[PDB]
Amino acid sequence: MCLKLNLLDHVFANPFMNAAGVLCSTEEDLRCMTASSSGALVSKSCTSAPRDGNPEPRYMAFPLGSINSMGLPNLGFDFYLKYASDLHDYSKKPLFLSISGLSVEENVAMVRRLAPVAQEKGVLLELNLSCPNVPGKPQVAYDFEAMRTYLQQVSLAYGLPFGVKMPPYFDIAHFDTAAAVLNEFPLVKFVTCVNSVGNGLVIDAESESVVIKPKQGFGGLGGKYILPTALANVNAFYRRCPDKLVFGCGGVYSGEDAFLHILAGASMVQVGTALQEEGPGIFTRLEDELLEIMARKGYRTLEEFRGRVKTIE
Amino acid sequence: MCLKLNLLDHVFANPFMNAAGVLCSTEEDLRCMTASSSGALVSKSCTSAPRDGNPEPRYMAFPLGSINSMGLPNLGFDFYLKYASDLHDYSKKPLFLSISGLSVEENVAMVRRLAPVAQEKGVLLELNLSCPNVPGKPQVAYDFEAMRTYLQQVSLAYGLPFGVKMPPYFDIAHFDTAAAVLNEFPLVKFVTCVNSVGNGLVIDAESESVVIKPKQGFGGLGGKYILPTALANVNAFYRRCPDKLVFGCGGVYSGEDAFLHILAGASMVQVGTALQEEGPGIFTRLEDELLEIMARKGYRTLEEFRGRVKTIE
Ligand SMILES: Cc1cc2nc3c(=O)[nH]c(=O)nc-3n(C[C@H](O)[C@H](O)[C@H](O)COP(=O)(O)O)c2cc1C
Ligand SMILES: Cc1cc2nc3c(=O)[nH]c(=O)nc-3n(C[C@H](O)[C@H](O)[C@H](O)COP(=O)(O)O)c2cc1C
Ligand SMILES: O=C(O)c1[nH]c(=O)[nH]c(=O)c1CCc1cc2ccccc2c2ccccc12
Ligand SMILES: O=C(O)c1[nH]c(=O)[nH]c(=O)c1CCc1cc2ccccc2c2ccccc12
Repeated sequence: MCLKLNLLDHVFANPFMNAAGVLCSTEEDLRCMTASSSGALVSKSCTSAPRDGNPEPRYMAFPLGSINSMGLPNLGFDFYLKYASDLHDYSKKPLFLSISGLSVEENVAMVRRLAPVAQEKGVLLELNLSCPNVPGKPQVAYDFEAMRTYLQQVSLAYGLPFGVKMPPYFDIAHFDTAAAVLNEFPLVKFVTCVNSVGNGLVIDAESESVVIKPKQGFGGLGGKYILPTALANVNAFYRRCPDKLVFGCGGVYSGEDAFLHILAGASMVQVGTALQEEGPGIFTRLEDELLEIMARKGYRTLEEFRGRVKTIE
Repeated sequence: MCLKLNLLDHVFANPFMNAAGVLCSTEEDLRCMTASSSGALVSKSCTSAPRDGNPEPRYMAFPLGSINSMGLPNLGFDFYLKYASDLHDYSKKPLFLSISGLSVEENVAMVRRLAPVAQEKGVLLELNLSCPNVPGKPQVAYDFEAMRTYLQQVSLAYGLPFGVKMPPYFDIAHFDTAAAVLNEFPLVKFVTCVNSVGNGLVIDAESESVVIKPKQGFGGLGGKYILPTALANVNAFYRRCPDKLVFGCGGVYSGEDAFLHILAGASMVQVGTALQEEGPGIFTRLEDELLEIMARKGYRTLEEFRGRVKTIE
């Protein structure tokens, strides 16, 4: 019985990794994720320049999940590129580097410089599309013309396999259109579904107040709120992108949640809110829990059930 | 202390009602809602002709909420019109009638016939904009040009105050666009936020199967999963539509949840999943619980706190 995966020319001890943004901002964070039982790690989505992010409180968690409007606080691309090129121990596990430029040109400038490091050290790029465009326009992955532009220019500038982090969609016509856009790009080898469910609002009944300060309390939702949304997105893209991998993200707190992701089509399984709340010891628990489900069902490897969710009649 | 209120030229005993589609399809259901302690009731969204809906199982509930792909089973407009015209006891509470025609012409046809019954009896129209659209296109409320057409045509055809049932949005630019469309229509006097969160996917780990039959297991989510999404949509429209009322729907299981809807801006509070699960006795529990929170806080009226959610700094 084993959780090993071999994909994108790397080997992974198990499918678990952090979700971008959680336990991955500082060198300390990245060393901690490297020391953990996770099968891989992803660095915080970065911009060319360092960012302080939004005012606090900007993240809160609760029994059913979390809300955040962090505002992309990060140490800047030069720091993450240095961690990839000089500090990360690739004998421990593979590294993904996520970027989230504020314009197409900013993303192009970073992927041009990542390319040689990607080729020589094997760091893998995750482009965050679930992210700001021009203010007053929807985030980039909700604007399919901007998404196509971004992917064309990054493909040309990078020239190497990469993947994309996608927001959730809610309408079949959107699943169809988004998968079609992605399928125009052969260098997009994985698709991570999903980023946070956007612009939720948590209100505290005692204080009669929202719980985060930015954006009048509005922010992205993660955790138990979003598992069925996450599963739908994973499966929708799994069915529509037969030449790409899908990584699952959203609502994983247990090996059974990871099992459902994998049944939906997930290759790698990322952990955001639950990891923020529990800490990196979650990875040993998730592994043990998933292996237990596999033993009860007689499954020896992940491929025996990945994408094999049954439908009715 | 009572929770009585006046809206849209009608008096309501309390702000609670069923959500369209729950306990309101048959004459029996409508009589049971009328006999309940709810403040109002809404009939099942209807088409011109009766529909059997999708194959079963088509609804499933779980501790965190529900998933459905009912396929609009309903008795047909003629039946709900007859109920509004001849069978509903208006001395007991107000009645809303929900229409969900498959095209703009179908909706125009039903509203021209509804108009004289609305004038004579005071039945209120709720137009469901989660209805079907043209080839390769999203639901109507996710196509702002189709939305504007629908609202232009219904407004012209009906000529009386009405409301609209909206799907959730997840992007601030979308809140801005959708609110601006609605604000073009002075006859749109209430906006109900929100319909189910579209195209989620629930998977049972034991059976490795989806739990509903239609659409490969994909369906709309309600209940606890959707509360912060519903609060966000309520508050976004409350802020952007100052000359309309907002009706809140999504994730109400308790008087505390209702309190949060009202703080966000809700005038009426609709109950879907929790009503399907608990039955019409829920309405006395909700009233008691809301009155108890008001008493502890020192609030004597709903107006004292409606829309008064506090932001940080
Ligand atoms: C505090 C916080 C920061 C985040 N920052 C990023 C980010 O920088 N880049 C990104 O792709 N996703 C970011 N996310 C989204 C997560 O990667 C993930 O998609 C989301 O939280 C859903 O997974 P979960 O339900 O396990 O939380 C962030 C989430 C949280 C909670
Ligand atoms: C079984 C079922 C049938 C529904 N049918 C309709 C409908 O006919 N029209 C409509 O506007 N919304 C309909 N809905 C959506 C609800 O009115 C409501 O917007 C949604 O369930 C979210 O509220 P909740 O969290 O209380 O369930 C239906 C929901 C369920 C669960
Ligand atoms: O940093 C975040 O807020 C964030 N949180 C998530 O849940 N997922 C994400 O992908 C991100 C980053 C995307 C992003 C999200 C933002 C949300 C609210 C306000 C600002 C931003 C922002 C600003 C600059 C660059 C990126 C962002
Ligand atoms: O009847 C529903 O499935 C339904 N469920 C909800 O959660 N909200 C709704 O608004 C509806 C009705 C909207 C709707 C929803 C549908 C979902 C799957 C397949 C068909 C329909 C459909 C067909 C004709 C007219 C309306 C529909």
